[PDB]
Amino acid sequence: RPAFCLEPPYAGPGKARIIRYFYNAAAGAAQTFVYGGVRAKRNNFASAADALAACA
Repeated sequence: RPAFCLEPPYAGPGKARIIRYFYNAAAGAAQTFVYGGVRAKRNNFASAADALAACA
């Protein structure tokens, strides 16, 4: 699986509040976080299914 699957979720500096998914490798599962809308990192998906397609 890609190494970015091991990154923590990055909310970033932005003022948006957008529900996104990340793969929580410690939990072995997709989870939600709130993304600020700017400067997304790779562990940042539209849906739980997308996070698993990349990281399962």
